[PDB]
Amino acid sequence: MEFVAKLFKFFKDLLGKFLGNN
Amino acid sequence: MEFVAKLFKFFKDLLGKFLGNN
Amino acid sequence: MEFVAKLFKFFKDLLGKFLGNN
Amino acid sequence: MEFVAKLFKFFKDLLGKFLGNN
Amino acid sequence: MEFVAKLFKFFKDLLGKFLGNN
Amino acid sequence: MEFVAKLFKFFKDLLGKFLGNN
Amino acid sequence: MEFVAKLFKFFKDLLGKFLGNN
Amino acid sequence: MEFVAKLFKFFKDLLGKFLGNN
Amino acid sequence: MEFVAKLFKFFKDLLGKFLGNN
Amino acid sequence: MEFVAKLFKFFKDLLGKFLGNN
Amino acid sequence: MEFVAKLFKFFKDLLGKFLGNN
Amino acid sequence: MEFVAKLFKFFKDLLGKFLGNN
Amino acid sequence: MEFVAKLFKFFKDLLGKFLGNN
Amino acid sequence: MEFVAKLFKFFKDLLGKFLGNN
Amino acid sequence: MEFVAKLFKFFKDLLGKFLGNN
Amino acid sequence: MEFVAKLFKFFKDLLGKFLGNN
Amino acid sequence: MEFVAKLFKFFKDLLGKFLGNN
Amino acid sequence: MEFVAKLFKFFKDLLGKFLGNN
Amino acid sequence: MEFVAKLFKFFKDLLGKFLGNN
Amino acid sequence: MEFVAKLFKFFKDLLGKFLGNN
Repeated sequence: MEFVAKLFKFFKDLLGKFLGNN
Repeated sequence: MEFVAKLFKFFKDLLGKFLGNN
Repeated sequence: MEFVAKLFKFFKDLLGKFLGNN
Repeated sequence: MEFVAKLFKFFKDLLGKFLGNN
Repeated sequence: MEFVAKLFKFFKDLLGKFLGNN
Repeated sequence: MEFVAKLFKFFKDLLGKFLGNN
Repeated sequence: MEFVAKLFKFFKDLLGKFLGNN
Repeated sequence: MEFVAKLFKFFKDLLGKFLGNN
Repeated sequence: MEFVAKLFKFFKDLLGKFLGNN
Repeated sequence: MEFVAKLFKFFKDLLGKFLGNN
Repeated sequence: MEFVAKLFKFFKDLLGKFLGNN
Repeated sequence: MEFVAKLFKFFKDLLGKFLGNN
Repeated sequence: MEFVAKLFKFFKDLLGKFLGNN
Repeated sequence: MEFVAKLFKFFKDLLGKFLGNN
Repeated sequence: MEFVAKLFKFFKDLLGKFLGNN
Repeated sequence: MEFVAKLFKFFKDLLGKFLGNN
Repeated sequence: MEFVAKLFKFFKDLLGKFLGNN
Repeated sequence: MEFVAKLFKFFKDLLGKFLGNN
Repeated sequence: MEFVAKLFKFFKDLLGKFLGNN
Repeated sequence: MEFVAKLFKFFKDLLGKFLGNN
């Protein structure tokens, strides 16, 4: 995955962990 | 369950214990 | 359930517990 | 259900609980 | 239902609950 | 169980012990 | 996906997580 | 999709999420 | 779709979302 | 895995350990 | 403010936020 | 603030946070 | 603060932390 | 502080530690 | 500036950058 | 700045960097 | 400090030690 | 700075480094 | 600095070292 | 310094040693 795609996936993943919704 | 759903279930459960109506 | 739907279900459920009418 | 429809259903439901007529 | 139709249905429904005539 | 779920289960369990209703 | 498309998908995804509607 | 088309789709999508009507 | 056609479709779509009549 | 991907995996993993949700 | 007045103010306020014109 | 007024303020506040316009 | 007011403040505060806008 | 207020403060505090924004 | 005014300013600004005539 | 205003400023700024005309 | 307050302080303190941010 | 503002500043800064025009 | 701000500063700093332009 | 800040400083420092540019 390109850098920008990694970064967006990372933020989305962390928020999913915080909200319990991954 | 997501965080918000857990939180609502928790409050509902405690109130049910206090009112004897779970 | 989406956030807003959870919130409304939560309030409706608590009121039902308080009024003994769930 | 859309937001506005949820909101109206919510208010209608609560009033039904208060009046014992859901 | 469109917004305006929802709004009218909502008010009609609440009045029906208040008057016991839904 | 995730942390938040453990915490809610813990509080619910203790209250059940205090009220004799687990 | 191109940069602009990634960015829009990212914002849409985060909002979906916040509103519980992805 | 071209830039302008992406932008319009993005705004339409976000509004749909906010109104619960996508 | 050409720019002007996109723009008109966009405004029409948003208004339809706001009025619940798309 | 490249550096940036490692870093994101690391942070995601630690948060999962802290929240008990890996 | 009475219920109906609140409701109208609420919808007017939200639309103002969506259109950036409050 | 009464319940209904709180609820409307809450939704208005959240939307303001999402749109960056509180 | 009453329960409902606490709950709304809590959700508003968390969203502010997530969006970096408290 | 009452139980519910403690609980909300706790979650808000932990999130602030995770996001580095207390 | 309201949403529609922002949008028009945005498109006008971009075209000015492309044509070198802002 | 509100979200939509940020987004437009961002795109305008990037294009200015690409065209060397900020 | 009451039990629940101790427990929350404990978890907050440990997380602060793990993140180096007490 | 709020999250969205940080993100836009970040992308703008990186592009400025790549183009030698910060 | 909050987590997200640290992360962006980190990436910006590393790129500056790689390009010799900090 | 908090953990995350240490980690970023560490990586930045090592890269500076490798590139001879601390």
